[PDB]
Amino acid sequence: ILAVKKNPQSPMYTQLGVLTKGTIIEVNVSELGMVTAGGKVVWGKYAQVTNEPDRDGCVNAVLLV
Amino acid sequence: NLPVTVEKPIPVVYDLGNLAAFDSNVLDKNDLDSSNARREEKIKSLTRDNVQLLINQLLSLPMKTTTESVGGTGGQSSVMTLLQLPDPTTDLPREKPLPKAKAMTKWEKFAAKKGIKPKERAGKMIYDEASGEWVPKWGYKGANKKLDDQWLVEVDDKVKGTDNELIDPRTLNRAERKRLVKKNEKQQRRNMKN
Amino acid sequence: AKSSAYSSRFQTPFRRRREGKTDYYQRKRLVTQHKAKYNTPKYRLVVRFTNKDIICQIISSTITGDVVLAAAYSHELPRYGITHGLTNWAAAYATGLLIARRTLQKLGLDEYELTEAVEDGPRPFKVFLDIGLQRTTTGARVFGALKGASDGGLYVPHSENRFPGWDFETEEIDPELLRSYIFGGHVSQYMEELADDDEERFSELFKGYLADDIDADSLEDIYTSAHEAIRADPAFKPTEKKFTKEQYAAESKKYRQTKLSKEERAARVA
Amino acid sequence: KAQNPMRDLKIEKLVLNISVGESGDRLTRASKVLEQLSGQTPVQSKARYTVRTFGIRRNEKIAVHVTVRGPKAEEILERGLKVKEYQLRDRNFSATGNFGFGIDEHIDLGIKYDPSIGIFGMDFYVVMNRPGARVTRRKRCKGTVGNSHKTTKEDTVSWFKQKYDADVLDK
Amino acid sequence: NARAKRALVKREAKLVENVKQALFIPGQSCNKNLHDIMVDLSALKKPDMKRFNRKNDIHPFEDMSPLEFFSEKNDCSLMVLMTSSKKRKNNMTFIRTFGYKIYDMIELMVADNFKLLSDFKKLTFTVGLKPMFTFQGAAFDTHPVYKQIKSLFLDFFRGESTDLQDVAGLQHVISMTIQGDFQDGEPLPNVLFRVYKLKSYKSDQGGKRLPRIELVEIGPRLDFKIGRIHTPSPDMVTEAHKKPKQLEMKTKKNVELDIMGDKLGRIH
Amino acid sequence: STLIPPPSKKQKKEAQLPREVAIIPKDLPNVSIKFQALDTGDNVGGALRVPGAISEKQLEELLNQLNGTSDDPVPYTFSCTKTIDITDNLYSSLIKPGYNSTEDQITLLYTPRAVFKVKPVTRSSSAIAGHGSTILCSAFAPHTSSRMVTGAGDNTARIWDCDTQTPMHTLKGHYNWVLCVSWSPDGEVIATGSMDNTIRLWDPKSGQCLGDALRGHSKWITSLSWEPIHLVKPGSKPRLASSSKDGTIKIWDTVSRVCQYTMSGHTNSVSCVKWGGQGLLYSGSHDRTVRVWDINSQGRCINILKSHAHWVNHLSLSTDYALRIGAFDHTGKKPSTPEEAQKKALENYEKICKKNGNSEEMMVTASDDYTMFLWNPLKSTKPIARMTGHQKLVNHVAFSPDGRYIVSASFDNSIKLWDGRDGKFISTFRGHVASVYQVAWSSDCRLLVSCSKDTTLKVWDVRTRKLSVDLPGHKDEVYTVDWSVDGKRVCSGGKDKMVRLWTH
RNA sequence: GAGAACAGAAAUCUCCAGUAGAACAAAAGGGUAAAAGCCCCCUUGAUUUUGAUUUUCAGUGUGAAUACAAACCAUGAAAGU
RNA sequence: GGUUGCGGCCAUAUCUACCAGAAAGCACCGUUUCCCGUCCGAUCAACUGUAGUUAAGCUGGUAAGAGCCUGACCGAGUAGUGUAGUGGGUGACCAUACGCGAAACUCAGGUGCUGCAAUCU
Repeated sequence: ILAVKKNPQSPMYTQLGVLTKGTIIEVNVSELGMVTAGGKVVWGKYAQVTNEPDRDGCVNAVLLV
Repeated sequence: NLPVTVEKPIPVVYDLGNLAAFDSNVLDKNDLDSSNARREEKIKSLTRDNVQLLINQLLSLPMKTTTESVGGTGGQSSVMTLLQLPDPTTDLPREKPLPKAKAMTKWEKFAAKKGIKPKERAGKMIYDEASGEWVPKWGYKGANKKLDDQWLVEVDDKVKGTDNELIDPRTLNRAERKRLVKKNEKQQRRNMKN
Repeated sequence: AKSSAYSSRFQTPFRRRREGKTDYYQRKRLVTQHKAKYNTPKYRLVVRFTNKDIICQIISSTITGDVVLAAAYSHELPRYGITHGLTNWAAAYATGLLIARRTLQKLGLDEYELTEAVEDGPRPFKVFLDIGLQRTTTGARVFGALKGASDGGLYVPHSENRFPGWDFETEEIDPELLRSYIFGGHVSQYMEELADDDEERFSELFKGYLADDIDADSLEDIYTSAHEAIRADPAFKPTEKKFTKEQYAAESKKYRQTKLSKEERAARVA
Repeated sequence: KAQNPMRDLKIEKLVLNISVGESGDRLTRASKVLEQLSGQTPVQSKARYTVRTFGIRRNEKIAVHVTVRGPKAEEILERGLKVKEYQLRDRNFSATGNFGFGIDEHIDLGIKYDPSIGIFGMDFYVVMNRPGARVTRRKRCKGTVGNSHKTTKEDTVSWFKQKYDADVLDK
Repeated sequence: NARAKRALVKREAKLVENVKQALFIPGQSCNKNLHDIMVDLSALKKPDMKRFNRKNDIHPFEDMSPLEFFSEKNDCSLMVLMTSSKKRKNNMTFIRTFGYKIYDMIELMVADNFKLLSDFKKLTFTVGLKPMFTFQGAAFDTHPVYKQIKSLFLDFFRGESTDLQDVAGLQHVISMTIQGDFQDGEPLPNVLFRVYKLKSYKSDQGGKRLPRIELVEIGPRLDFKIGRIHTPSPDMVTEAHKKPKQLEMKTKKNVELDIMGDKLGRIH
Repeated sequence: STLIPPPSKKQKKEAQLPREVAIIPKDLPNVSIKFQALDTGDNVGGALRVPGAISEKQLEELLNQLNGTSDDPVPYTFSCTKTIDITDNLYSSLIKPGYNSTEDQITLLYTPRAVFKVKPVTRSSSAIAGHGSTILCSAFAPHTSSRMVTGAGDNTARIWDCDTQTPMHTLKGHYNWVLCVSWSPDGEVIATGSMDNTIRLWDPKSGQCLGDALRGHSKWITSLSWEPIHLVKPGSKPRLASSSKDGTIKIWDTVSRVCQYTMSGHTNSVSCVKWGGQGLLYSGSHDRTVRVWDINSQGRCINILKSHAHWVNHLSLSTDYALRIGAFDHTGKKPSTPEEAQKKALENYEKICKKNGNSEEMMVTASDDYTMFLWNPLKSTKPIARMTGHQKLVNHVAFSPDGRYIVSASFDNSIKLWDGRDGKFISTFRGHVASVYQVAWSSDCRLLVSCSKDTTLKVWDVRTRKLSVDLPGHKDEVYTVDWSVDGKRVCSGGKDKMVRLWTH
């Protein structure tokens, strides 16, 4: 995890870094091997948390493409 | 195969940022006077020596190479090798003074006193709950102007007892909006005068 | 009745704007404007069409007037084997190919500058297309010359939405139609349709094809052999000038009007 | 000079203009009659100012016109001449070799009348030029026409007399 | 209106300045020699150059207001007034302005033994590439007047600065040389302004990485006699030479940035 | 975008300090050198003293004189032993860092190089459409760079004109994906092996199918090989070898359009078959073995090489470039007669096979056990060497056209460069961020092109062992890449259904 | 200025002359004419997001604003803007 | 020397009425299947240079034409403007030495020079 971009509950929870369902996070995508049209290597993108880590003990997210 | 190494009693100093070379050696006016036939050759030879030394320094500079192909942003392609010029040494006057800082406004001083941190400005879209749409909160097709196009408005009971009872509530809201905007402009003008 | 106030206040344009053939708003951006600040020199591939000739020149702007690096004209096409249709799309393509191959041979890129002291191998030659006051339309002979230069080997930055066969809806090209246009498929199709439909039109237009006994099925072959000949020997042979310069000058001044002296003018006045 | 075949006067264009004033169903009918008279889609006109007397507002539709070039212009011109029985004034010809006239009813030209269409008139205008007139219209090296080569009123009258053999009334 | 605001922002001050623009103004007395020399100098300056055509009754050493007016209108910080007189024949006045007010002025006269750009009839450099400079003479580094001349001409023909240079764009050198050394209390020697185009050859002694350079004169060749001087005030000098310091990282003791980009601190 | 750190104030000050010029001293004394060949190690001239400011070309002229070929020089390169190449002059290359004193002798090893020079490809010449499904395979014509053949998943092959970057012929005989394409080494016929277990031959000039398809394989064609021109007797055409998933190698006579042999030793899918220049065929299969068959002995298995612990994915021979090129060259001249074609092909093959005493043909095998094995099957059946270091499977392996280097492309996003004689590791090329599918050499062996899963091509310089130019432009994964014989064009193709032609 | 039915001093169409005498912002002592004016096509992203860099707000300072830059983004055949 | 493509200086080049233009080039000029755009193949786009023409385009020359430009040892170092030696003078004001310094008017004149490439009876 690189950063917490937007916790939909509140910007206060965003700045506290709360990871709940629907939170937008920044993830390191280096091992996926993505290249832009200009030849740059992508190593950071956004994802949305899709579960409740307080209930299942882990963070699940879907990449935003 | 003439040499490329130039001998000088006083070393030439260089400003490789501006591509300039300065030599402060003894110049004899007998060979540079207008009465001499070799003045042009003399000037050309000394300029040639100074330019040769300058070129030697420029080719001794470190070089930047890239691997990106043509057709992208940047202007340097893989086959090209550029020189890295140092910052210019010679100090020259600017054409205008530096931008002085804007003085702190009344609002900014009030925020500093009362501990108001500046807002995030995430975006200009808001969710209108009575519909299912994300609409701009201001501007062109902004949500601040929906009352003007609202089909039906209930007249507030406080408007009774006044002469403003008969006027359109949409017109009253537009007048209030313009009054607020002009007040904001007046406050900006006051901060400008201060 | 133009008044003397008008004659005094008149502010003439440039000479090239007065005889309108040059776009200065375009030329300033072609010459003085740079993408980066590296002082990289720029070259223009100027492409021009008369009623009977296609002209391609490679020019660099200088402070004393711009200088031609290499030029090619379509009256050299009979040397490479094209005797008809010197102003069509295929001729423009052949001229672009010829100027590219000639330039590559002159610069020695394909079989002591200060750049040779820093770099190991030479750069590709980059030119920018100059079209002048011509319309940018989908399927134009200027872009045919552009395609020919690009295939010949000059790096000319371009997109492909003006080539013939570009579908306006789906942003894609039709390469088979592009090849047919390169080899004059539209001309040959017109010729065959003329022969089928209007015999008098077929006799009048494409009269040279019959006079030289050229089939409609040999256009592709003669264009192919022309391209092969161009790639083989792109060097420029001057036309053998039958007369000499002083003879040309003397016979020209024989018809050119002579000035009359000031005393003679006073005589004719008096 | 005059015997050169490039000094013959030809038809530049025939422009038919119908100015109705008020936009609406009558304007649509005028577009229909122009379109079926010419075989081409006509073009409407925009307002240039606003006058209360004319009942014309800003940015409205007032007129339509059709430009016809070539043998179709010759055909419509000769049908108009047959309706006008081959008599034009001296005053109709303008000083730059161009001339026009008004047709009050379109029925006489031969087009069948219909109940819903109504009755419409039009302004015929004809432009004449000698060969080489495209110089002022081409994009590159737009240049002026010659002093001897420019069309004149006497020349278009003489060409009319040679072509249609119709007298030109002074009065 | 948006284009107007863009022009205003272009005109306003900034931390990293644009290329200085130069305005060439004919005076009340003008000559064809002045026109040709101005054309050559504008071709050397271009495309950061603008030229007037009508005559203006301007005297720099009597009044400054019309010059400041033209500078503020044209957003030009460099001015070149061409004038003629019996006392000042072919007199070119170089003006540098700071904040639309007169920073400094030098007044030179061109001697008769000058040749234009069209005299030499040789191939010249491509339009709009920054030149090299050479300054021959110790007075350029010591004397106030030649310091002013050197700074003015560097500022005038420097053009856009860069940290990367394409080697193919190195063509021409501007040389300012002093016509012989001098001492105190004497007439000031004239400054010679020459333009050369570079040619390079294999040297066979410095390897393939160091070539032999040769020069070919382009023109114009000019001989400037230093007529008149108008120096700036010391406070104006400090104001004009203030650096921003907003853009550079501040120097902090015992704090370094290594090659990998990690901020490190050293203890003792 | 993440950026490199800016220079500090001290670094800017040291940059402003005036630069030193790397100059050659004029009183630099003469230095003793000993010439020695890289392949043979023959000391020529003994210890001779040369001026310390000697240049590469003057040293090369001296060497040509001492070997006696002053009329006909061949350009060489020089190395010193850490192996350091002599770039500009001996003083700058060796003396200037001071690693060896002048009084000490220097053993200079000379290696012959290619006379012609290939420019790196730097830009996409064109993006050509026409295929309706994913492009699977591509090859250039051996005689010219103007003709390219590409097989895709829309059951078709395509012959492209590279001159105008336009399609020329569409070949629509097959019923399934065209898995492999190959051009005849005399440049006359195109063989396409398909997913429907069929091999079809095509005339390229007319774009036509020669008769009917060759049948006999029960599984899809995996690889094709041609009989070498120098082995083919004049007046006759080469035979075609084909491999398939069913584990057999079938040999086809195209003159009579029949099948002569079906070698059948393997037990699993045959990955590849290569027809060598000494009358042998080398077959690699998923049964972890490499089989050496002799065509002169009625198609019998001579050898079984067993050293891989997993599937063999690819193999490459030292003479593969010469065998594929036949009698043609980097100039692409067409011989007058089949006799002269056979003799020139024989000489071109011999210039790489027979050297350093005796003729050898090294083979390299790239496997799923993350390794490669280097063999010399004519002399020994045990492996000459084992190359390890890759972290994932070695998908592609290629010998350099002169047979001095081996390049291995792996699924660990890396390429590795090895010695082609003894198989010792030299360098690692990094820069692909996804698995590298395959690789290709230039004709002069200085440049290498690789295609990846990361939708990019990359051109590498071998002598500096560093990335030369990265080429993006493909929208999707790239499966096949090739470099022309004359070195003028590079073709690539993959999932974007677009054939990309790249030039200098 | 010549003409063209209703239609005259002002409704619509055509030709010629037309240094801008029209319309844009500004107050030039030289702003803009194959435009900076009029119409058309494409873009609704313009409050993007990265930064060991400038300035400021602590108890939430690897956060947010702010300055500057870069990667991008829009458009165009392209130079480029 | 004419002409064509690309330019510098942007009226000595501009505006108006005349005649000349051998050849080449330029242009007018013929067609509307194809790429393409309009009310209209007029402009633009494409094809043939095949039917013709130097009438226009373009170049040159002509005019006590308009306009415009350049040299002056021409005004002149003049008008005009600032210091000043205690220069007189209780007074509006004036010669003087050092600087800075025009234009009107007059004579002599003119109505394009040119860089790069290609072609030319």
